[PDB]
Amino acid sequence: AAEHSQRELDTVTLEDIKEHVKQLEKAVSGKEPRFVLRALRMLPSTSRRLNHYVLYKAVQGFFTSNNATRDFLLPFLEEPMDTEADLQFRPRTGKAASTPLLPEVEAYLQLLVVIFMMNSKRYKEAQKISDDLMQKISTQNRRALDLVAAKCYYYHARVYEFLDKLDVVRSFLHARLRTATLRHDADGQATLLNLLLRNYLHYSLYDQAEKLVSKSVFPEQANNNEWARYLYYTGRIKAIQLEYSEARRTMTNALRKAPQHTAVGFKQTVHKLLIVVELLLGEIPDRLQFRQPSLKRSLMPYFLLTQAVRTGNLAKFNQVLDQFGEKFQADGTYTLIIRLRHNVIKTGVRMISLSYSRISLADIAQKLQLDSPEDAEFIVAKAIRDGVIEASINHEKGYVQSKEMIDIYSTREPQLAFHQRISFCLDIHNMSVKAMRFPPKS
Amino acid sequence: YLASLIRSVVALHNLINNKIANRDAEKKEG
Amino acid sequence: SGLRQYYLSKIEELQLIVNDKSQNLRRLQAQRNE
Amino acid sequence: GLPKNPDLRIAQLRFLLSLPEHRGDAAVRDELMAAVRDNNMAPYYEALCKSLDWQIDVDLLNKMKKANEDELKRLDEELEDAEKNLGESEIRDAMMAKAEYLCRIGDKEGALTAFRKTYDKTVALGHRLDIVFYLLRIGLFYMDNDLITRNTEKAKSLIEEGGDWDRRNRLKVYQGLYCVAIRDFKQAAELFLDTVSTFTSYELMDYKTFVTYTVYVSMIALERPDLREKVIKGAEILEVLHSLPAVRQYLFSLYECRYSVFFQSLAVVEQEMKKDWLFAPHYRYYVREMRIHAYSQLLESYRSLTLGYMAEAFGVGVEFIDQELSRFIAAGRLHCKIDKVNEIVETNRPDSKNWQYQETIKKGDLLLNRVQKLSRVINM
Amino acid sequence: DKKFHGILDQGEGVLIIFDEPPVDKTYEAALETIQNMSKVVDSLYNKAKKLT
Amino acid sequence: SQNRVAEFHTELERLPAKDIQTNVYIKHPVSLEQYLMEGSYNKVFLAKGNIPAESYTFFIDILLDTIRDEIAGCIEKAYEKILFTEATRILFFNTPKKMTDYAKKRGWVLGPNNYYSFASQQQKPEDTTIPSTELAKQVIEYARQLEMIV
Amino acid sequence: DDEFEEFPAEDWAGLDEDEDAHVWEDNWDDDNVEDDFSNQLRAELEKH
Repeated sequence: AAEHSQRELDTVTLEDIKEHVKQLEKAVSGKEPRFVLRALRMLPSTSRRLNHYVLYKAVQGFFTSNNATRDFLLPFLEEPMDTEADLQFRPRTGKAASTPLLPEVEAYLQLLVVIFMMNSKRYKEAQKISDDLMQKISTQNRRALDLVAAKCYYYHARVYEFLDKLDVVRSFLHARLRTATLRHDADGQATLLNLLLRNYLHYSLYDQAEKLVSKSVFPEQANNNEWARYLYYTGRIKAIQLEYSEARRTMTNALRKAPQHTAVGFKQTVHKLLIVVELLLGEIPDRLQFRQPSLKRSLMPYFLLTQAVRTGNLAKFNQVLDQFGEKFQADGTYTLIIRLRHNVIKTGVRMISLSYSRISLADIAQKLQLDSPEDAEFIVAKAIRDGVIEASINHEKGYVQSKEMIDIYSTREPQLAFHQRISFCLDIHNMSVKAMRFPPKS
Repeated sequence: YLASLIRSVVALHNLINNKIANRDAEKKEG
Repeated sequence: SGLRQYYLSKIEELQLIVNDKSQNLRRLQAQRNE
Repeated sequence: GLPKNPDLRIAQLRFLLSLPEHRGDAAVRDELMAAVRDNNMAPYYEALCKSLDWQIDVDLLNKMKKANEDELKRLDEELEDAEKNLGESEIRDAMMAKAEYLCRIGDKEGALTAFRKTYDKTVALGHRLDIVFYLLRIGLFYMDNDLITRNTEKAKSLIEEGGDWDRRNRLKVYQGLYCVAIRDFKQAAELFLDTVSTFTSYELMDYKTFVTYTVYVSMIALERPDLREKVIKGAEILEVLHSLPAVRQYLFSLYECRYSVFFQSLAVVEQEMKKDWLFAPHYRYYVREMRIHAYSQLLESYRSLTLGYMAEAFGVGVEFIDQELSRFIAAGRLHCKIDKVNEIVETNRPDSKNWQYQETIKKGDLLLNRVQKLSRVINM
Repeated sequence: DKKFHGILDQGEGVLIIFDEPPVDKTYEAALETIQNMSKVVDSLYNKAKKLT
Repeated sequence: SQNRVAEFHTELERLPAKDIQTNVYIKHPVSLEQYLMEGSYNKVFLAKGNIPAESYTFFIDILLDTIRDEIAGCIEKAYEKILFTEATRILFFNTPKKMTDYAKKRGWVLGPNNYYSFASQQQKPEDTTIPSTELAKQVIEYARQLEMIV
Repeated sequence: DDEFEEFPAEDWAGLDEDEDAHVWEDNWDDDNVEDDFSNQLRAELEKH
């Protein structure tokens, strides 16, 4: 009974694909490369709803000319099971059928096929088709073709990562990134930089990742998703190194820029890293994020870790670490947690500084459960130099005195903040006025 | 700054309206 | 075959610039007509 | 003006028994057993034994099930007689009686289904609201949060469609009790104050208990001016409090800044709230918030203060006040800093201009984030 | 009760008396406008669904 | 020892997890780094005695010199007018005069005995000149963007 | 949409039922285990 529903679903999917290729052709004809992004938008939904009949009919109807790619593609696809009501979907008519299809359209269809092959647990042929597509893209040179090649790069890297051959694709990615940078392609630059950072971080080549980040300038006109990926990876690098403040800033920006509804796993990962880096810095993460339905069960070990850090107790911390030791390793924060396990006292010193305007070193030792006040003095001096606490020590009497709070308003800082925001708003208005189209003269 | 924010929101509103109009016109012509 | 890639690169850059300029000019012309 | 069904004192007694301290309360056990004996609650007795690991007095339960079956068959026969000939009215009353007895015996699901069928047949708005109130009271008795929320929304929709203001005020009291349950003390105090002069829901609690609850919620939700104009200067509240020396002392200690007496009153109120079933979940949050409120009230009129003076005012030691102030300043509640070398409590209340600038930065950053996201999404 | 604008300095046995413009009435209006325009941007978000 | 904690952790990340918690040769640098972060400099100053292999002895000395320098920097940035129960006691100098050469090397005023003001004032920059040309330029840019045809 | 397939969603192997699921406000200080402020005040009065 569901066969008829599947067939009508396939027909509507074919209509959607035809609309997509029409949009690509319109983009190429009108010299408006950004149009192809409209078709590329529905890539996840189309991948979800793809089927054998859909792919076979699409390729047959869209590869009348240049049948070499049909020869390379069809064998991977499965023949329809004795189809008798075939309508012989023929989108290209007469002159259109005779003429060779466009490079962007061929790339899009190849991309659909590789995505389907990947979704199915058959990665070898996915890699083969991907390599063929990449050869085609390298041979060609166009703008809309580059826009499609961005997603092609993403899925090529994905299939190789599934294969566990991420290292070999590194040189391929570097070469393509160089070509894109020479050709001034922001989308390709962003996608390739994100994929390269992922490659490095997979094998823990943090020095290489840092060098590439320092020497490459991320495109400003990049999609919010690419910005989120880049911010997350840079924050990961800075957190693995000792740049906790910058890591927290960048990763808050990444979580802010991530899509609101989807990207649940990315949100969980960024949230865990943010919790750990905040604990290292000595603050206390907000508790609202610990009860969201999506991020509820995942962050429980980190909830317990925050509990122990706040009520600093090495017994509880070690218990939590021993219990959830393996999950920290799986999620990629065990080393940072190990650092926290020894810099825990920083949080206590921060709370003491926040509460007390002037306290004795003996009292600080008593509150921090330390040994003789010499250790407390050394810890406080370390914190002051690190900038965690704005206080000055005075041993001629033997107390730590917190610095005064300066009147920020009388300073020029509000002027700078407001100027930044004014410039941002003016740029937004200018670009929103330039985005307008008046089409009747077409 | 508040005035500039108001200006930006108005510009966005105009862009959304223009895009709606163009999309509707293209659909009707098609 | 000789100095063809150089010419093609310069032409492609100029074509991108010209397309952008033409789009902007069409918007400006619409506003002027209004 | 409504039936005492389900009897919420039963829920109170069950909670008292569930509490580890009073699980051996012979008197409470006798009172609960007497109530269940009189009302013939076989499902509730079964559930209570299952939950408390109590021996089943099968001798009583036998006759009790006998009576329950007798009454149920009577009700079914009367319903059948009604539907045979009588048109409406009598049949609705029959279903109401059946469901009421089922609730009185304790069958949650049977009672809920009976009330749903009765509501489906009923068309009078008053009777519909009565059914919704019965369901809301069952949800309160069994702390069924989803049922409570759904029935509250249904009652609100009915009142919007049109209904008596008496039922409106009753719904206000019900909403207030639910708000106290889910720790929305601001709305609880608002509704209780609005209904202090229009209280007709004696089905849920006594008027003295209602005024005590209103006082408790008000002193945590209302600033000093509102507490002055509404609670302390409230004629009805004062009239009722005239018979409650403890609650009057608790309120007036805070109002008049007699802090030792206020701390004593909060100490007794903590035990009262912990024993009370509605407040028991939030019996520490309320105490902590009241302590923070008292400290902030004392500090609101002092640039500098001495820990010895604070300890004398609160009738405590210096170390206790030091711990409390440190904890609350760290949590960010009290605006002050503690100087220990010289025991001073210098106040650090923020400047309005600077607080406004920070708030503007934060809110404008959120708005600009959203505007940038919209601008980006417009083209992609 | 805000009868007079002043603060007590215990220990030193002093009473400080000052005059304060506690509020600007421009920052508050700006904040309210920011909230209202946040609502407007939410409505624009809803309206942009037609573009998709 | 060279004080490249960033590179230290970058390299520590490469090695497997079990080896950083098992191998006695990899566990000495980790312990020293952890103590340095904690600020318990005394622990390391007494733990110099224990060495997994004599090769580490060379680098322990440079680590101690660097830790002395870090203590000096922490004292300079923090604190105000010396003390810390005499500089020698906290700098772990056996002889009273051993710190004089390093005090001379650093820009320390050498006031009363074991009393070196750190001038944490940093000149206390209070002069303000109302930067006016730049603010005028910024407002003129605002006007240009408001008026120009986009 | 740009579903982040690279980052996997957390596995639902265990997926234990909610302990209490109370929805009031959470808040950090609730985690603290105090000692019956009434008893605290009694001890303070006793020790003066």
